Amino acid sequence: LFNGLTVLPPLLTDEMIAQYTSA
Amino acid sequence: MTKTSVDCTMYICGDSTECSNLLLQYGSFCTQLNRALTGIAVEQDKNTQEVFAQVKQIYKTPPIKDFGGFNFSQILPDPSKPSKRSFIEDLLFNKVTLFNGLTVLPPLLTDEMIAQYTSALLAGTITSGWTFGAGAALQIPFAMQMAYRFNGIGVTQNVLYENQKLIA
Amino acid sequence: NKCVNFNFNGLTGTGVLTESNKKFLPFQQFGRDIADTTDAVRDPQTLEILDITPCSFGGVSVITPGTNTSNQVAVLYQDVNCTEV
Amino acid sequence: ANLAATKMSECVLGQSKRVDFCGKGYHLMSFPQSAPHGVVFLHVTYVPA
Amino acid sequence: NQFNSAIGKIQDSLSSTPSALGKLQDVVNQNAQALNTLVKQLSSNFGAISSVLNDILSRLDPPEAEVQIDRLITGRLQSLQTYVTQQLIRAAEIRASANLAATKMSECVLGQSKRVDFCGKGYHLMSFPQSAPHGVVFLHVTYVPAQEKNFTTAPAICHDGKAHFPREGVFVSNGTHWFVTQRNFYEPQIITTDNTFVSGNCDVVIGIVNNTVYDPLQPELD
Amino acid sequence: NVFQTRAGCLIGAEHVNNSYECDIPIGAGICASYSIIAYTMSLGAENSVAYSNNSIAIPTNFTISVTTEILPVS
Ligand SMILES: *[C@@H]1O[C@H](CO)[C@@H](O)[C@H](O)[C@H]1NC(C)=O
Ligand SMILES: *[C@@H]1O[C@H](CO)[C@@H](O)[C@H](O)[C@H]1NC(C)=O
Ligand SMILES: *[C@@H]1O[C@H](CO)[C@@H](O)[C@H](O)[C@H]1NC(C)=O
Ligand SMILES: *[C@@H]1O[C@H](CO)[C@@H](O)[C@H](O)[C@H]1NC(C)=O
Ligand SMILES: *[C@@H]1O[C@H](CO)[C@@H](O)[C@H](O)[C@H]1NC(C)=O
Ligand SMILES: *[C@@H]1O[C@H](CO)[C@@H](O)[C@H](O)[C@H]1NC(C)=O
Ligand SMILES: *[C@@H]1O[C@H](CO)[C@@H](O)[C@H](O)[C@H]1NC(C)=O
Ligand SMILES: *[C@@H]1O[C@H](CO)[C@@H](O)[C@H](O)[C@H]1NC(C)=O
Repeated sequence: LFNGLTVLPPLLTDEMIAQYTSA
Repeated sequence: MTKTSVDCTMYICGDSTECSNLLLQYGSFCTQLNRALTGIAVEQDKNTQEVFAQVKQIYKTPPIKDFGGFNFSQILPDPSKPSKRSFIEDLLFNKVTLFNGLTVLPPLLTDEMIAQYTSALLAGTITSGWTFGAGAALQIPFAMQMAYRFNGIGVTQNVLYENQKLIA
Repeated sequence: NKCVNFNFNGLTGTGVLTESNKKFLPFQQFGRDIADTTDAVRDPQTLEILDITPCSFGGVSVITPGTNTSNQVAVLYQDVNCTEV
Repeated sequence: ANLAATKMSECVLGQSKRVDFCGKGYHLMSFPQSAPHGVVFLHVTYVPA
Repeated sequence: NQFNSAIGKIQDSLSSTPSALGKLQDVVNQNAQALNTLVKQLSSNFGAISSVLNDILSRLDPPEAEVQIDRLITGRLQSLQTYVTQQLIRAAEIRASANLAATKMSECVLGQSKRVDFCGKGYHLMSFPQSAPHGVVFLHVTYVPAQEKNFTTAPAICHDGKAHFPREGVFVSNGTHWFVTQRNFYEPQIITTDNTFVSGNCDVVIGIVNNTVYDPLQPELD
Repeated sequence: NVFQTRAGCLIGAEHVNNSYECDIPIGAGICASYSIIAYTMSLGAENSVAYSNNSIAIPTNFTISVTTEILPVS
């Protein structure tokens, strides 16, 4: 890798993508 | 696609410093546009590059054209060097009939490149068919490679060998 | 801890300002991070360093199971402390 | 361009069972052939009779 | 041994390799330019007198201030919908790449694909997906044969006045005699009647030769 | 030293006789590298097939190659 503009956090956190990948 | 080059501002007004005040006093939209057109240009350098830089190996055919008695004068690179393009590609080139501070860049890969990229490609095909996409171009008479092809469909070699003279 | 309109020794702005631990150069007064957004200023009375912070805000989204299940609804304060209600 | 790269990968650099992805008919083969701003594949395909 | 040596080799490269991922780094640099330009617009005149309406309000009257704001607000209404157009042409390129990646996993991870170079270049084996902060990468496993070595072939052989053709195989000779290996390894066994098939005589082929085909059928006699 | 080209006029970098793999793409196939000088992209390496109507070569070994195919997702 503010002003009244922001960015949402990813819906699927790396922990999800990790055990989706593990399965 | 044509890769452009743009002298944005001078189009936008053309030789007025007063303008340039008004434009920097308008912002940098022409700048975003230039980034867009550089992104285009790289995208299609890359497009062409994945289109034809598919082999890391320049194949040449032998001086011996023996692919089963076939004649290939009009479709292969012409030893006379008319850009070593086929007479078919000679038509394809003939068959396309075409300033102000705006100009267009010339294609990154000149037809001479695309021609012997295609020539290496086509050598790899005729000697291998499918192996050079899986690795190196491996010799084959091309009678047994269509043999393996019919095996892929589940049919013998002898059908081709029974009429392979017809079939040619 | 208040979004407020401030005019400090002729320097005027609006937003929520808090303390900053930053140290400006002795001549240096007020600070903007990248994007030219002010982040801290040197006090007009005391020339100490005070953090300029964004006028708090948030989204407003309303959450439903649809009418015909219910007239019930959940509500979200958006990246915002619900202390600010 | 992605579609053409896939086309050559499957018809020129390999033998494809895809139907009509390398032209219509029983697949044999395809010869690429460049253009001033393009490339064309000369698709070879089998028709029983 | 070679499977795990190759994994270690991806290990050591990827801990050392630069410019391998550079593309997702570009995409974040690339969104980041987008919004940084958007900001540096909002502090921009767009042809207005100032970049700040607040000073206008504190020093000017309703009519002139509001016309200046009209031109200011027109400038920002492009800059926004331009940004939105930027983003949804990014998102179109993403959605294409995402269909392509879903197909990639369907065919390489969830199945064995004959597609050439669709699961990386080489003879297909296998692919291990491996996620990223904003992406996923497939560790594609593919087969490369080695030690090519040149022999002569024959489609069939003239025997019993017959061309006995390979049921599934090829006939090669080392220098003097005639083994049946498969097409894409040297996996030889001996040319025999039970591993090649007859269809017709040998009086038409080009490239056939005379020789015998072993048949394990007399020794049944004794 | 000085050269005028398609893409314009390049100076201080030697237009050469050789051709190696592209490092600094200029255009019309024309790249640059090592002091650093302008030269023509090399297409690859030139190999001839042992074409015989009556011969084949098949490998007696193989490897287990593993590769990473990198794709954008989100
Ligand atoms: C401002 O002036 C008063 C008057 O003497 C003084 O006591 C005070 O310390 C001054 N402010 C600062 C920050 O020193
Ligand atoms: C909700 O839907 C059901 C059918 O699924 C219907 O029978 C019912 O009338 C609906 N409720 C209202 C208030 O319309
Ligand atoms: C506001 O919310 C943030 C989010 O974690 C928290 O860290 C902080 O302590 C909260 N402050 C107050 C005053 O509620
Ligand atoms: C090739 O032919 C020889 C006899 O010339 C045969 O005995 C042998 O099994 C084959 N292999 C080698 C390496 O000679
Ligand atoms: C095969 O045998 C026949 C009859 O013995 C003969 O006419 C023919 O020339 C032979 N061909 C070869 C290649 O030995
Ligand atoms: C035939 O085999 C030997 C094996 O090393 C090789 O050197 C030779 O080049 C091969 N034939 C051709 C045409 O390359
Ligand atoms: C096969 O190759 C040999 C020499 O390599 C040649 O004499 C013969 O004519 C070829 N076969 C045919 C049918 O041309
Ligand atoms: C293949 O290469 C390896 C590399 O050391 C070697 O050990 C092996 O004997 C070779 N032959 C085969 C058939 O694997």
